[PDB]
Amino acid sequence: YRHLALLCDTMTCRGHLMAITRHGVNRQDTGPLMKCSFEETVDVLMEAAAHGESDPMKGVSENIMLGQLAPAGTGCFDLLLDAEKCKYGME
Amino acid sequence: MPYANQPTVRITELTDENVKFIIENTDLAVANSIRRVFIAEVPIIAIDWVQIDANSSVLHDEFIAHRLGLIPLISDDIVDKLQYSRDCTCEEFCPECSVEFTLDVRCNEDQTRHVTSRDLISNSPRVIPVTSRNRDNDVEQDDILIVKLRKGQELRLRAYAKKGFGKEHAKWNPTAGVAFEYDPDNALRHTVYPKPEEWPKSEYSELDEDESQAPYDPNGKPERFYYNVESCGSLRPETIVLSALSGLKKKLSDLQTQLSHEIQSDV
Amino acid sequence: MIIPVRCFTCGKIVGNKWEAYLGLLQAEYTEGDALDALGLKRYCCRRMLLAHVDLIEKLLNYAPLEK
Amino acid sequence: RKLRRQMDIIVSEVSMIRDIREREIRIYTDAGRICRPLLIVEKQKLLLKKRHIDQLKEREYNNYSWQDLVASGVVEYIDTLEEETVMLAMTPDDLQEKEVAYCSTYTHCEIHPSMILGVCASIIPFPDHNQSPRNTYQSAMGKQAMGVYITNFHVRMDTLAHVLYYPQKPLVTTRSMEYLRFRELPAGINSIVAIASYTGYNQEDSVIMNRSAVDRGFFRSVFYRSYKEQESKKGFDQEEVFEKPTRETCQGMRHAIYDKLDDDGLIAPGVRVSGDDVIIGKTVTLPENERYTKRDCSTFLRTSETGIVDQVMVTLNQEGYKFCKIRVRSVRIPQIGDKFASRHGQKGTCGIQYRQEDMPFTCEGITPDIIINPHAIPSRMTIGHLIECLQGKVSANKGEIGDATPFNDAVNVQKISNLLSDYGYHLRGNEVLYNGFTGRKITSQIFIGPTYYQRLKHMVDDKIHSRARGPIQILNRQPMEGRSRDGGLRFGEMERDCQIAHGAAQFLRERLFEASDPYQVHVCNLCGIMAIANTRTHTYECRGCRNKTQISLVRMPYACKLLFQELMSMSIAPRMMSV
Amino acid sequence: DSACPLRTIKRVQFGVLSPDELKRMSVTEGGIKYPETTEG
Amino acid sequence: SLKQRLKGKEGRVRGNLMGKRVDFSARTVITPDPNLSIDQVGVPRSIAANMTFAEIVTPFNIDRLQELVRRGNSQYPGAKYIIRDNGDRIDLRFHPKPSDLHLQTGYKVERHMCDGDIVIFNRQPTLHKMSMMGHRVRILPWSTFRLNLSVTTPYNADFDGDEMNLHLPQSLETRAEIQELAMVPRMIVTPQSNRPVMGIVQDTLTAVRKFTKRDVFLERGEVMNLLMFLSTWDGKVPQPAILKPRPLWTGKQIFSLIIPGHINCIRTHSTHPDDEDSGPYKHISPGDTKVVVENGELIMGILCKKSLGTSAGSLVHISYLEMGHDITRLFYSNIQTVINNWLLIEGHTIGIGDSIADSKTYQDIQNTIKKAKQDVIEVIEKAHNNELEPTPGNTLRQTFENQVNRILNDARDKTGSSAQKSLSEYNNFKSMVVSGAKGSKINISQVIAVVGQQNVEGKRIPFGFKHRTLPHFIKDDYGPESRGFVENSYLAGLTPTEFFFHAMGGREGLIDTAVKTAETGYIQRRLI
Amino acid sequence: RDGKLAKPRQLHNTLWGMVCPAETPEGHAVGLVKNLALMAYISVGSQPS
Amino acid sequence: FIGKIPIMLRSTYCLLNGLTDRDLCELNECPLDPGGYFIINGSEKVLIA
Amino acid sequence: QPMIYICGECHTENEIKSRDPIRCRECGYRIMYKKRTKRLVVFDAR
Amino acid sequence: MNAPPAFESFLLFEGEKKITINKDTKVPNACLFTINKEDHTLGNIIKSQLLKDPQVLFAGYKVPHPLEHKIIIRVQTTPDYSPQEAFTNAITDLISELSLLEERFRVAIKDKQEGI
Ligand SMILES: [Mg+2]
Ligand SMILES: [Mg+2]
Ligand SMILES: [Zn+2]
Ligand SMILES: [Zn+2]
Ligand SMILES: [Zn+2]
Ligand SMILES: [Zn+2]
Repeated sequence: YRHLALLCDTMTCRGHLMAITRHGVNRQDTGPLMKCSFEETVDVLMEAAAHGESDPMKGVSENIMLGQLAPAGTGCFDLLLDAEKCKYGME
Repeated sequence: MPYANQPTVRITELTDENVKFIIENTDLAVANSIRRVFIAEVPIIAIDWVQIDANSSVLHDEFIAHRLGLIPLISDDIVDKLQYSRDCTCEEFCPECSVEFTLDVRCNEDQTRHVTSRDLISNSPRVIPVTSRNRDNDVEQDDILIVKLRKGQELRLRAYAKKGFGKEHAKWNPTAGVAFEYDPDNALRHTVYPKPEEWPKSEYSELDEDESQAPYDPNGKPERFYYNVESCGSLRPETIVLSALSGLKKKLSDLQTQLSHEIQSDV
Repeated sequence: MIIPVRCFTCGKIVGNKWEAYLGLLQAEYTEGDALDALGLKRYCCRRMLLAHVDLIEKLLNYAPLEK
Repeated sequence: RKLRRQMDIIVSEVSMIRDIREREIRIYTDAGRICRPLLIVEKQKLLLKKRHIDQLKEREYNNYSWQDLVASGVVEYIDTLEEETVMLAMTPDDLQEKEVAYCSTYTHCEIHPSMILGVCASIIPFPDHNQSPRNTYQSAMGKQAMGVYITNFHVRMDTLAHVLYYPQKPLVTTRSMEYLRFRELPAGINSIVAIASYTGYNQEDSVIMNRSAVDRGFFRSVFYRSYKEQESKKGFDQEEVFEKPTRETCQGMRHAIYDKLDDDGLIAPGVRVSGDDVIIGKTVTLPENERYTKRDCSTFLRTSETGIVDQVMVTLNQEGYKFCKIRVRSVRIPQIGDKFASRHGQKGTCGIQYRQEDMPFTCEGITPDIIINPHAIPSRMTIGHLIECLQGKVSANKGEIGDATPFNDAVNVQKISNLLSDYGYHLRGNEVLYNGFTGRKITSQIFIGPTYYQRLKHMVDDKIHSRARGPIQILNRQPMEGRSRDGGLRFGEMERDCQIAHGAAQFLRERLFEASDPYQVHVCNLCGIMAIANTRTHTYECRGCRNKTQISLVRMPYACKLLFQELMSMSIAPRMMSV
Repeated sequence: DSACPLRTIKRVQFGVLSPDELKRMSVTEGGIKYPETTEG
Repeated sequence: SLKQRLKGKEGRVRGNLMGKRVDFSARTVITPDPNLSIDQVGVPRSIAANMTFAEIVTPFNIDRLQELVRRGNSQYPGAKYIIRDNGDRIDLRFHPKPSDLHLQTGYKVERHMCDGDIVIFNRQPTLHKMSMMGHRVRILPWSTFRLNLSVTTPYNADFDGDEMNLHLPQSLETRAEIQELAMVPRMIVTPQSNRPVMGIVQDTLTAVRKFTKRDVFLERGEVMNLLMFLSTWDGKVPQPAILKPRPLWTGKQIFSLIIPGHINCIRTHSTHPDDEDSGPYKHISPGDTKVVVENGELIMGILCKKSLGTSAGSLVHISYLEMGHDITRLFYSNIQTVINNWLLIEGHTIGIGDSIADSKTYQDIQNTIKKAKQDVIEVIEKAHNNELEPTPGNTLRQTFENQVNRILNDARDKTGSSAQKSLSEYNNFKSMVVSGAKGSKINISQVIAVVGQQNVEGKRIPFGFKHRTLPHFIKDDYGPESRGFVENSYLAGLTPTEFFFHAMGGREGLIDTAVKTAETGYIQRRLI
Repeated sequence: RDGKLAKPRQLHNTLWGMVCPAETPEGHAVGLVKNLALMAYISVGSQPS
Repeated sequence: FIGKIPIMLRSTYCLLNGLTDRDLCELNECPLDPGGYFIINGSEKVLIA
Repeated sequence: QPMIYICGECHTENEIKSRDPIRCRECGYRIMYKKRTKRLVVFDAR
Repeated sequence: MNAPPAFESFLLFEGEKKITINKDTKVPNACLFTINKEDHTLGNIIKSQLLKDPQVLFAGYKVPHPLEHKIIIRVQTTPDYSPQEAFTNAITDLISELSLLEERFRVAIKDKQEGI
């Protein structure tokens, strides 16, 4: 039930009954790089240029395109290093 | 070593092309292993080096080389005095690890020139003639139409024959068909016939016409293993069986000497 | 393309029994009796001759490039 | 009709369709009507009589042919529009006799129903016992088998060829084979198959093939490729010539062994070419202005093609230049991977090759050459495979090529079974087998018999790709085909989606950045325009802001770099803003 | 290399490329004016 | 025209940016290998001598990696490149004296792939998450990939020429990611359907069905030979079921030594009488139908697809849930090995002896098919007499077709039931269908029974030949033989009209396969 | 587009003895590429005078 | 002269139309090759109906 | 001994040089085949 | 082409050892024997003669992969008899069996050839 639930909830989330296709993502707030992939990269790119938009690069396809660790999966978190624990670890 | 078998063997046919022998009071493992050394590890001499320096036949070079290496070679008593071409202290051949062959045939007549075994001329008289050239003092017997070639076509090759097991190639496979059968009346029920009546009755069966199987023998086990080897001419049947037994003895003795080195090398 | 030197299944040298087989066929012998007469007594050693295209004959009708 | 059955209107396709209720007569005389020969039935009685069959039987001595049969008015050509006005019988033996009357006015009669099948579907024996999709799959695979494709293959120089060493006629043959000339140019071998589950290496459409068999010639084949090379002279002084490019005294040797080439520039027949071998040597001349004037343009053989040279031809084409064709012969033994398929729509790959000592064996030393799995039969209902094995057993024993004409009421399974029991075997065709590994009898009795298998031209040595770090493209710097066979595998949108589903950001990063197109670009923190001028004197500088201190490093695909540059070239400024 | 070890792009701002910025950023000083590739 | 360089497929954004071509990839045909664990693939030596893996020289690996550098590209286990501290790559083939090459801490040594490396294995079209699982390699010589049989169900792979792609991760982070996220033991239970995605497959399945029968008795040599094959074994032979007259181990005992840990389960074999659970003998089954795994030991039952393959609550499923991925992936390579070596003693076949039934049943089939045709003629006579009344809500053609189709389908079903009751326990069709390996009851019917009505587009064969179906039938022939019905079996041949009609029926299946192949990834792309 | 989407891939009762019912590419061109039956002959053409 | 019409092999206007088996072999041609393919630039072409 | 070619229809060794009118003597046929090499090649009879 | 030469199935490679001997810690008196470059010809006879003893509690063999050339034999014996002794006694029993059989077969061949 999880999967039917999530798909139906994604379709019926903005109040509309959105055609969950390219027609759907054209009517969202996704950035220029996302819609760059779908149909006509150059037209959406030029429209976003003349207007001066920005792609927050929080999506997955954008980070995958620009060759960076996608914000989801193993990349959702960031790792640090610990010094006090590295004391307990001579060799 | 108080746990050995004392087998008994009796023969029923000793034609110059097959032997038929019943090995009694033996385990099934040993019978199947004797069969496997018939088919796999009896040493025979066969061609394993061809150099075709003139070929106009409609068959290409690899074809003639293959079809020629599958010629059987009389390897009766000159396989125990030959050494595997790897353990020879020589370079790629010598009269101790090889038998040089030559072939030279061209068709200058109109009618097709069937190139046969007879055309292969060897370097050693008794050591190897090509079989089907057994003798003339005692049928076409062209051990193969190795190539048929018309006017203008020639064939010149130079073949060397080494010694080999049958696990290396089917060339060095002495036996044509090794027949095997135990419990021909199905007493042990190692096969469970549905409708046991439709099944034909074995040549070695000892059963009346009305009965189909034998009654269940709960305590018994395989014994009286039946055989029928055949030969591709390359080695007489009796010699095939004797060399199989000698080869199994050699295998087991080499295993024992290496095991002794290993046990004594370890603590 | 030419009668195989050995039965694929039972290793029996079958390449020598083809011209004799054609001879027996042009001798009024039937195929079963011709195969039994040549000693072939199994499926495999019999299918080598019973089903064999001898194409080297229709392939020898072409002239050779070397004279 | 009385005229078309002798001669005034061409006895060939001049159809006459009288549509009774509609009240029309439609006479067609034009090209493109598929006609069909059908006998004639006048008053529930054929027009064909024994006199015609006897005259046709003595064909070579007479001058009586099919045309004399059509002139006699016993066979006429019915096209399709005329077919909807005729009442046919399939067999005269019935459907022309008396019972509760189905039809008392027949008009024609089929010669033999097995003529509805085409060429590649007349090969399959007992095609009425198989499922129809399997019959189509056989019509497909039967066009991909190996055999003597034509007799004059030694004087053909074709781009790709395949000649099976020892092909065989089928043992269970359809009677419409002597017209496709299959007994003359066959495409398979009559292997001894056994539908057993021996050891597991034949599951999910796989076969266990006897290694001793394949080592005695079973299903060997040659692969005759044929390369081509023209000697062009396109521009003046831009002459290309066949000649062994020796060394300096010519430039561009490309570091390969030219020992093979004869003085002409072509390798000799019988020289074992390999991967790093040159087969043809050309030396095009420089423009003579601005080493000698001879560059090097020599044909290189790819490692996916190895073998021995068979023919070398030299001649003038229709464009007039000199022009050669070499032929490289390669002998293929069947090994793990190659596709074999029966005539009944069952394809498999050899998964392991056991030796004769290791295969099963009957009481008489017969070992199977192939062991196909039983699980192939039920979901596919190829019950023409089983019957083919049975008929092949009866045939190999008897001595006559069995008859498997599709619609024949005199070939019943029961009759084949009785014929087989007349020769000392189990009537259904099963036999008691043994296990070559141990010797013990296999409990169930394995179905064994001679079936007709084929070697398809999908050999695995033509399918292996492997790219570690190879030729890169000039524009995109994405992977690209090279000398060795592999140029890469696409990591498409579906695989990207699957790796998204897994949650592996790092592996997806590797596949789409670091295994295809890695790059570093210097970018200005102030203006995202990457037009930094990095230098190995360590001077990072951004013309456009007069700023040499605020440059940062950014890793991104050279594809993304090329995209942002092709955008900048349209006055669209992509700004990689690292802040 | 040593230029602020790699930072990851967090935003990509789009805009039209002004003439002044393009002139300053260009590496051809005068601008390309000879349609031929190479003379000597 | 730059705008065209940046355009649709084979463009930049979609072609060269989203889906690229990748290094460290291979592709060759798949061939079975029952002797490999479910987490292993068999790579040939060429693909392994081509692909490499950058390994850093820590003072642990230094001697081994210098030996590898010494070996060179020529021998198989070697190295292709050595990458120094600054990042400058050295080619191990073009060094004049390769012995002088000394490696320090921090250098990389790109070494040929060797047994133990992790690779991601993919079968196009990659539909679900379980189509890029990761395995360990095992370099065994012949030029085809080799993967276990229980792993064919996930990939939807059959070894009839399929090629499968191998990607070799090239860093420790990615190797660890694939090891702890995407390995095939960790992907048995799919989140899509709460089910195990990979269960025991056809040959081992028929073998375990024949092996868990209560009449299978092994003896000393056989039990030792089988115990030799299961990798998780204490080493203690269990005391046999039958002790005297002769030590005889039963099959369920040896199978109890491959059930992992203490698993408690209850299932139901396919041939379970529905009223067996209601009367007496509810827990002492007279046909071994009821499977009861109580404390790791198979107390009673006969195993099938409903008990150890791709189903909810299965022995494999609760094996996973209760005992973890590693023990479960050992639970697949023990069943396969043990039962697939016992199959050498038992053996499995299929022959014409199974596509035949006894004469009484063939006469019963023919009698039913005669009655069915007479009743169709009766309906046709009621229709031509205008005494047929339209069923509520349908025309007269519709009620006529409904009645004739109901008669024909009841005929096929009763014919098939008689066919299936004509079988013997030794029949192999029945073994493969009551096991679960392959084939349905409808196939046992179609081999010895009527083939059945051939529907095209959901209707009987149309009057496409101007009021007839073929020129051999007379006009207005609604009878069975005239619009599809194939009364003959597959063993008894098909009359020429029935063969053309069966072809007309199967062409629709081929077209359906073509359209489904065309639509495979449509919904998935659209809503990803 | 000349053939107005009349289902061309299906086997038609009209193909009896004119086209093989069991020979067609199993890929995308299913039912489109048909092979000729064994006794099927195409009309060559004759003037109707 | 107005051109060169390609010739279908083993048609009535080929150099192979009325030649026997031995003659075909002397011209190095397979006596079983059917005909019905043009030779255009060395590659055989068949015209699908 | 220069490159020895064979005529496809008169079957004569022609022996022409690098620069050559690739036609054959006494029979003007342009199709010519090269002669097998004289370096030995060794076939394992298997 | 990744196709092994056929001579690998019976020839030792570089210094690989013909027979190696480990000890498995699962049960008291067991001992694994890796026989290299052999097959079932030498496996099942050793197994079926290691099994006619009254002191060998476990004799069995395995060819771990049919594309590799290796067998493993596992011998667990009573606390008196060692596995090494059981293996060596089995090999001597088999050699004595085959020697007897060879002599019997020579006698039988000669009898059939002449005495009949
Ligand atoms: Mg598939
Ligand atoms: Mg499959
Ligand atoms: Zn020597
Ligand atoms: Zn044979
Ligand atoms: Zn800036
Ligand atoms: Zn000439």
